[PDB]
Amino acid sequence: ASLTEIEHLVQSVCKSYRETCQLRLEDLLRQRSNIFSREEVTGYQRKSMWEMWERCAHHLTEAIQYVVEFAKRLSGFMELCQNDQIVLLKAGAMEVVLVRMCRAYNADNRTVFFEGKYGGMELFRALGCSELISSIFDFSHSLSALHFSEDEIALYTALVLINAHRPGLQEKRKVEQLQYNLELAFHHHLCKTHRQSILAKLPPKGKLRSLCSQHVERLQIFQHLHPIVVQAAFPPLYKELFS
Amino acid sequence: KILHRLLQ
Ligand SMILES: CC1(C)CCC[C@](C)([C@H]2CC[C@]3(C)[C@@H]2[C@H](O)C[C@@H]2[C@@]4(C)CC[C@H](O)C(C)(C)[C@@H]4CC[C@]23C)O1
Repeated sequence: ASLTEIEHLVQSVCKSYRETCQLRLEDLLRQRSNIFSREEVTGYQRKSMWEMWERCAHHLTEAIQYVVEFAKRLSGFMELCQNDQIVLLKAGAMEVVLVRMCRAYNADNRTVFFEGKYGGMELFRALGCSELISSIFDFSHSLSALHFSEDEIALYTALVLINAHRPGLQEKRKVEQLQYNLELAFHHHLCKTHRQSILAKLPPKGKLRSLCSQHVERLQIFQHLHPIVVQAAFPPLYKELFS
Repeated sequence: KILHRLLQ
């Protein structure tokens, strides 16, 4: 890649991101006053743990579907062997969803858009993983403080996925090249827009991985205590990526 | 696999 070509990569990635979001950011912002009542929050909190897990896994699976669509749009992805496509998605799809979550998060009142209204972390109390949920909301709060542009969150999420260090890659040097192109595009864009200061403020590496690990650990406990629920009422895509 | 299917 040359200068015009680096800038074309920036543009391609941004368009891929915008085209594969669940909801438009303007529609999320316009709904910020629409907040779950105390009664509605209590309804969620009182739901059985298995049912709330099932419901949340359904929404998580839908979000993952959009991340797969995003991945399919990135240069080089569709040309990797299926092993490597799946390696990258297993290692990174949940990470991408956790980064995308900041679009739905309102830092002013620490709420997220879930099932048509905004609610706080206490909405999810029935899941029995409150430490994890708290850590996820704090991660969104950290990302909100960065005030990502569309370009910046598009490129940063591409880099979450296109990571040549993932164990199990059969074409590691190809993924290295893809990752480098993306890094150079990202850093070029930050240089041009006087936004290089965000690089020092991005979450440490390890942070996303730790949230993703916590999920898998919690899922292990759930699935052990409720194996028929998982078999019968969790989505196949979820089970393929996490169980 | 669902994931294989979604990939094409
Ligand atoms: C596996 C299960 C059940 C138990 C273990 C913990 C998680 C992974 C929680 C943690 C974060 C969690 C509450 C997630 C839900 O599944 C799905 C949502 C969700 C994707 C649901 C739809 C929303 O519109 C939005 C804002 C995009 C959130 C962000 C937060 C997220 C990821 O859940």
